[PDB]
Amino acid sequence: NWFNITNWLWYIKLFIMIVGGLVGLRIVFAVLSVVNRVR
Amino acid sequence: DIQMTQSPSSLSASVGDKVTITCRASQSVTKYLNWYQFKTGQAPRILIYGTYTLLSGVSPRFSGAGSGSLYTLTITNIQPEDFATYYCQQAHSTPWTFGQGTHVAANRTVAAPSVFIFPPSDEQLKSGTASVVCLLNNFYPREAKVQWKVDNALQSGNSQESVTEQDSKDSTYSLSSTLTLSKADYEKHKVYACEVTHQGLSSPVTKSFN
Amino acid sequence: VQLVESGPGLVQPWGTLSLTCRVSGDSVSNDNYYWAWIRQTPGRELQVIGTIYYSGTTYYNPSLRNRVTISLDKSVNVVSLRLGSVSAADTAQYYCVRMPSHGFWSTSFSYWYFDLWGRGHFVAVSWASTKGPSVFPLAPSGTAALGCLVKDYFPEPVTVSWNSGALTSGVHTFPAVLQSSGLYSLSSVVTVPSSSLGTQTYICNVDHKPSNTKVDKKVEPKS
Ligand SMILES: *[C@@H]1O[C@H](CO)[C@@H](O)[C@H](O)[C@H]1NC(C)=O
Ligand SMILES: C[N+](C)(C)CCOP(=O)(O)O
Ligand SMILES: C[N+](C)(C)CCOP(=O)(O)O
Repeated sequence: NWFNITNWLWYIKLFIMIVGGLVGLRIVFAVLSVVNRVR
Repeated sequence: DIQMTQSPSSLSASVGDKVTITCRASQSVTKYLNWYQFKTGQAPRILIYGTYTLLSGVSPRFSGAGSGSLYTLTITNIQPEDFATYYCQQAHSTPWTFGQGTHVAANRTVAAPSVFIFPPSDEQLKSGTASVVCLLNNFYPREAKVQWKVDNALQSGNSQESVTEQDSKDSTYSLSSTLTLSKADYEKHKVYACEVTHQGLSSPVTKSFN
Repeated sequence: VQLVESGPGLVQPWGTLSLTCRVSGDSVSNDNYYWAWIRQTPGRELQVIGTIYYSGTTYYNPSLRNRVTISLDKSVNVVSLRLGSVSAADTAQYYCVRMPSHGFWSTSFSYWYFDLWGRGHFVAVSWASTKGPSVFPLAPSGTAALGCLVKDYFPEPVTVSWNSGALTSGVHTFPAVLQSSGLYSLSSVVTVPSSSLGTQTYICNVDHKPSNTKVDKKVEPKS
């Protein structure tokens, strides 16, 4: 099943985009690396 | 599988009328709803995808709306090339399903049929059977009664009828009643007559040969 | 740009029904499209048979997965459908169809719709064998009507034209009817001005490709 997958993936795409322009992306990498450090 | 049902099953509209076709689902289809147009001569043709989005070359007279389990296609200013049958389809689930279809036919002023009768061909009488044709040309509405009478005796069962699709420009129907008989029985009788009743006729009209 | 479906008209029960769709616009290995088969039963229900991607991935309608196969041939740019253990219930118009594959960043992502359809190809499933039609004149006796009776043929369809395409206005070619005998029959009729009967010859051209029958019958005023 895939065609059915796209109906959740659209919402994931929306999520990504809103945190796309709103938290720059460099910020995302930076906080990603912050989380990683805690490991 | 998601159940799809359109309403109404059949409708008629005058050129210019606004026409709405409703598509209801047993579940919610979250806007994954497409509309397609079917005409008898040509290849099927999509007009809307995802509830609202019109495709290029589709007239903006068409417009879509809806949500949840309830969607609606709307024809703004219906024109001759729009009379056709329309289907809705869901893209939400794994097995895509269509509606059952809404056929949009024309309403127009009553037009009485022209009645003709055709006797059987010599060649076919040689072959051993006989077909007699009654033709009802260019009438509206679709409903018409065709009675066969042989030597004043009323017939039934031995005849079949067929009806054309509505004419692209005329907006009217035509109907053929073919009466098929063994050469024996056809030779028995003398006077073959075809009686026609239709809304636009005052008295039934009969055409006959010997 | 063009989608031409073809295959047999008539298939025996418990046979295999194989169709081919020739794609005349772009390659089937274009990674922007899926392809699909959709069929309409004479009861007007539309069914998705299955889809296939240039990459090889297929989806099949659950009710047919046990017995259906779709595949594309990039070398000749065709897409094929095979349907096995076929019954009468598989008699339908079979459309070959294109389906946009919108990638993740398209404005129109996850919207799955059938955006281009071929003309269809009809397949009857019956034990009966082919049978060419008999063509009989329907002779005329303000405006007169005349025609051709196309009787006793199997399977659908037959096509009737008038004056090799030249006469188009006023023609009415009827849907076929299933007689008790189990063969089909129809009529095709034209209305012309009566003043023209004694001067203009009127030929009807009937074609029945399932039996490779072609017949040209001229219709003269009755005697
Ligand atoms: C066509 O138009 C008239 C106008 O009143 C209407 O009464 C009639 O119901 C319409 N015919 C059909 C089949 O709907
Ligand atoms: C599925 N969909 C994303 C196309 C529409 C659902 O989201 P929404 O338009 O109601 O916000
Ligand atoms: C419908 N559309 C493709 C034009 C826009 C889709 O965006 P959305 O309705 O999912 O937010």
